[PDB]
Amino acid sequence: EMEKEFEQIDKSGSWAAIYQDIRHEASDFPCRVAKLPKNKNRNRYRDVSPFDHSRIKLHQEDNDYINASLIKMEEAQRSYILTQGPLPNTCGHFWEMVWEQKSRGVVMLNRVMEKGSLKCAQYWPQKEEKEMIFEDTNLKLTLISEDIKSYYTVRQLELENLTTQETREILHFHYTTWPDFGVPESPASFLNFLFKVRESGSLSPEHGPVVVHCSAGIGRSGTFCLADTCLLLMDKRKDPSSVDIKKVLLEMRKFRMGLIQTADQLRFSYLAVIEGAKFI
Repeated sequence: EMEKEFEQIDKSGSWAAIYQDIRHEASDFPCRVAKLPKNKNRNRYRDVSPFDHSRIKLHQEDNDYINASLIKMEEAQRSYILTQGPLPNTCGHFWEMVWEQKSRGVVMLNRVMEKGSLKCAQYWPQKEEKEMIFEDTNLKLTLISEDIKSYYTVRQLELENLTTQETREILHFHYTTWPDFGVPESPASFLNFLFKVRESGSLSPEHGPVVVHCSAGIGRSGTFCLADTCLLLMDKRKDPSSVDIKKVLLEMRKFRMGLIQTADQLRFSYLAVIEGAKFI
């Protein structure tokens, strides 16, 4: 298994080296649209910019820009949209994207406040009776139910396109225990959370791609997708030992920057895949 590789990297303390190597080999593509003056206020400071070739376009004539990328994993037959935590002025854009992309699930891998600082806008309603209206994109969002568990919360939301009165159910999967510094000691809670997302149907082909976000510039989202894709490929290939997390990561990195932002995150991703594969 990659477990053999894992222990060998651990032994030589070569996480930094391996991570730097991946960093160096990773794709570099233009983000010209992201860099336009008119979009300055649509980008979260210290977050990555989306590549032009894989950016998600809002269906609007005047400004189609959102900081979001489509990661399309051909062999695994999974797609994910990775995006930044919504800003005060982009929550309407965010939910417009969810509507337009026919997503069923949103996966949030950070708390609204971390390290005493705000990491994203409060972009969903916190009480059933106090819905949100995003006037710029003409959408209404209602909290339908909320189940708080020790390591994550799941919410049912209702998203209404106010133009057509069509309504959809969106599931919000909120992982609430990622530590302020470093990575989780054990991948167990993170894997359980991934399994809860899968069990919901939010990652499945009958729906648009899941929308995943965390904090600015510090990964997490990439770990979630990388883990999910590696595990799927192990189940599908004739030779599961052939699945190389480093190769899967480099393929995903063709679609967005800043998946895996530290050696520790790389290590944690291997740990989640090893433990998850044992479970599956």
